[PDB]
Amino acid sequence: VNEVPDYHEDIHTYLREMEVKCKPKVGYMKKQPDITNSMRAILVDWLVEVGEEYKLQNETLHLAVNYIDRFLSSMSVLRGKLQLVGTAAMLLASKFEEIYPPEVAEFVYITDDTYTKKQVLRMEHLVLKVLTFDLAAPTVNQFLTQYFLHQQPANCKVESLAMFLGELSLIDADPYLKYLPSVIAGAAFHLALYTVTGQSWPESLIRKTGYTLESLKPCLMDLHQTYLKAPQHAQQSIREKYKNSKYHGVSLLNPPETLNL
Amino acid sequence: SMENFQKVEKIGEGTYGVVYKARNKLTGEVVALKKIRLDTETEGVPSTAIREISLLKELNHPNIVKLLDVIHTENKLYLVFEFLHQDLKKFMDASALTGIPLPLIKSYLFQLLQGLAFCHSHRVLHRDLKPQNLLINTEGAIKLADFGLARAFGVPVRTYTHEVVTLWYRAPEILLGCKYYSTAVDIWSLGCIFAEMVTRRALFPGDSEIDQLFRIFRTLGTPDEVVWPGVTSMPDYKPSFPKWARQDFSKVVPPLDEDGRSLLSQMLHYDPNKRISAKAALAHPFFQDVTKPVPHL
Ligand SMILES: N#CCNS(=O)(=O)c1ccc(Nc2ncc(Br)c(Nc3cccc(F)c3C(N)=O)n2)cc1
Repeated sequence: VNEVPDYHEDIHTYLREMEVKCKPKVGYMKKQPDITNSMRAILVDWLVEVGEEYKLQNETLHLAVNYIDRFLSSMSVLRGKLQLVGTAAMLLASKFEEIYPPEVAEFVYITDDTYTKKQVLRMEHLVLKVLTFDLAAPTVNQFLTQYFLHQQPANCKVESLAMFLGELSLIDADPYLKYLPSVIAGAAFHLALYTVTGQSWPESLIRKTGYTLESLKPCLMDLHQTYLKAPQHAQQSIREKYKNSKYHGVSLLNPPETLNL
Repeated sequence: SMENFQKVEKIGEGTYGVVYKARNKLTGEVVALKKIRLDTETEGVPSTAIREISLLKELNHPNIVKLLDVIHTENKLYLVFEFLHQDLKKFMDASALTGIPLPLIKSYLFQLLQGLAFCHSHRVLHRDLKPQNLLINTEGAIKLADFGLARAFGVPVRTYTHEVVTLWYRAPEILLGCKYYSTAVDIWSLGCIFAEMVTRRALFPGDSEIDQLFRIFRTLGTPDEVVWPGVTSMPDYKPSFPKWARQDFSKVVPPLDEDGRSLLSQMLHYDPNKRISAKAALAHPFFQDVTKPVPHL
């Protein structure tokens, strides 16, 4: 009942709707003059560092990334201000999701005093105006936590590796902005399942979501390439974060050579 | 848009900020505000307001207050809601001698259950259900209000804030310091309100945490491993708790019928796993003759 079943279905269905309305513009980085995908990846890696520094929830990081993507889809921002956005979002998510969010002074501190408290508060104001206060956005984590319940006997390694892949998907705007959060969650779940146990996307999840393995195939391919190239990726904070026993050190597992899809 | 409003009076103070009754000079629409003096060199936009606005933009339901607009200036923040005529606590007080007729109590509980079922189906916990947050109009409707303490939860829930519910309506699993808590708490609150609607006085008017626990025990019996598996292992549980016997509800809520007593017993169940859900409560035999009478302020 703490895995609330009586309203269970409805919630999932509702998320499948909401994730459509909160989707940012896929090619927004092509319209941004001063920033690139690599700069966004650096920002997300720093946000991972922040979340691990203040022991914040993964859902908070996912919400912050979603807010940043939705803000940059309609606002052109110079590079020297990018962090500020990424800060305010990380603040807002902290206020939305965390029980004890870090105070504004701490966020100003972790920027190494790059910005002032006034600037952070005003950027929070601006982000709230731009997003029309639609901060309850569905995340890959929210779908992963629901997909986890369908495991034949649950595995800690599978859960940790799926969460690891879900966080990895946040770094690369290309091509992961193409896919919906539910699709990314399904791809990560299937990849972890095949890596650890060799099992496949279960039938129960096909009935629940309507996604088939064929439908997930493109996201599976992209996420598999990302998983294979992860050690060589310029951003490495997620692998270091998932080295710890808190996630059973699944970051250093051997990825499968092929998926036999 | 904020020059377009005539403040008529102060209504009261809510979960946070001040609430005013005001009128729109151009459309004539009478509305209720919510003023939040933001600040600068402070924490900025409070999490309560953020949660309230973000969640109410999603919760469009007849039994949930409609949020019409948010007037966002750099100095203050104003929320604009449909104006309702009265809250449930003043209505109870005005009726503490005559009483609320059974059909009206049944209709109000039915509407509240519909609203809570909508909220739970939209992964929202209210966590502050009480008569002050239950608004009535002249047409017999009732609506949930003030989601400042509300928060959006997820499938298997994780640990949330503990210091959350008005004491008299706090579920036992919160008082015992349980790690995970869920929709059930809200149901519990309605249960109390339900009883508070019949007796016209608070069911468990505790003045401290231990007094609230002991009143709940004296009324429903001190829970053990049979009625509530795992109670003895909870962090704030003490085996030295006095062992009271369960009281027959015929004495707890006299004016209530058999079906109403069954519904109230299922709403006040100790085990949150066992406690009835709002969706299931809507199908209770108690509501087969449901109507929508007029309150007459
Ligand atoms: N005198 C006296 C005692 N109050 S009353 O019963 O006369 C009465 C209370 C409220 C209203 N109307 C109304 N319409 C929409 C909203 Br939104 C709203 N908000 C609140 C108002 C006051 C306190 C609150 F906590 C809230 C809240 N929970 O937000 N109030 C009318 C009469």
